Amino acid sequence: PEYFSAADVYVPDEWEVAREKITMSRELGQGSFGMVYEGVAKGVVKDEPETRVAIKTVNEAASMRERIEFLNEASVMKEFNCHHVVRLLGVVSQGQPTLVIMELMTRGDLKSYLRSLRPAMANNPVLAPPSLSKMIQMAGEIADGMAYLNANKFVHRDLAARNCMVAEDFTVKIGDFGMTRDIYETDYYRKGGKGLLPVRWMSPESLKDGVFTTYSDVWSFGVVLWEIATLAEQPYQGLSNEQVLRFVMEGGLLDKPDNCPDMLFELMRMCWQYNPKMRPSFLEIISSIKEEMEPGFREVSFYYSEEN
Repeated sequence: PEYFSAADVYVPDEWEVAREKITMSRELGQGSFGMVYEGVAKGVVKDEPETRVAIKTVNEAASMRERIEFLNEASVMKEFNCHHVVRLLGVVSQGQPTLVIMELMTRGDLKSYLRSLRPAMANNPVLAPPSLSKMIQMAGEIADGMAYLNANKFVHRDLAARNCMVAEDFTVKIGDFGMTRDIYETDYYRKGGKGLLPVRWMSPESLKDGVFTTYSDVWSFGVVLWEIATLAEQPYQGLSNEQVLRFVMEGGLLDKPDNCPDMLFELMRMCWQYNPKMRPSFLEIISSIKEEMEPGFREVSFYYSEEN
């Protein structure tokens, strides 16, 4: 809705947390709306006196409209309950700065995580790249979070490794808004001279017609798999953003990464079917690899839940 829309207001509800129950520990990095911190919050998790959390803030210099948009975005997550999607824990809409309390993902974003693995292997011959089993586990976790979102009628539009997060126990989850690292702004292009678009992750139809659907999210998922298999190299390395636009719309595809397991590349190719409807749904993707997932997946996934 644009012509007739919701008002720019935020009504405090059960998600409101008293600032007295929060403490700031240290800075994590600049987010889209403002500095993000790591901290502690009391009474946000059942049977847990205190919880380590991520705290997103809104720059004190932002307009009231921007503070409202911030809260608006957080509110969308109030209805989410998926192990593979970073969880909203609370909101502080009174006083300054405005804050959103989120589940802490101690290992950061997946792109940064993947890139940090290369130098470690280069320094110790004992280490080897992530096994097929580990890559499949990540694939299923990401696919599960996306299947959950799609089931609730939501599309991502910017699915990429930089927007997936890694937990303390290495579980990968779909990240929350305004967390993309500043250094990855280079992953976006002013297509046609308009807004910033993640062209190297976009489907042919998104590039050509400007439409995004669950089908296009699946296309991006394919690119995320490619990122996992390449330890986050830049897709279409030898092409400028403009060249990528043409290459992909004309049916071009990313090359199979070196040493990439056959089954992983085959999944990529299915995610990159030119015709959107020919791509598998996230549920179909999971069904094709569920036998290779960790036993614990059956217990925490949306896939095996009663909601599916």
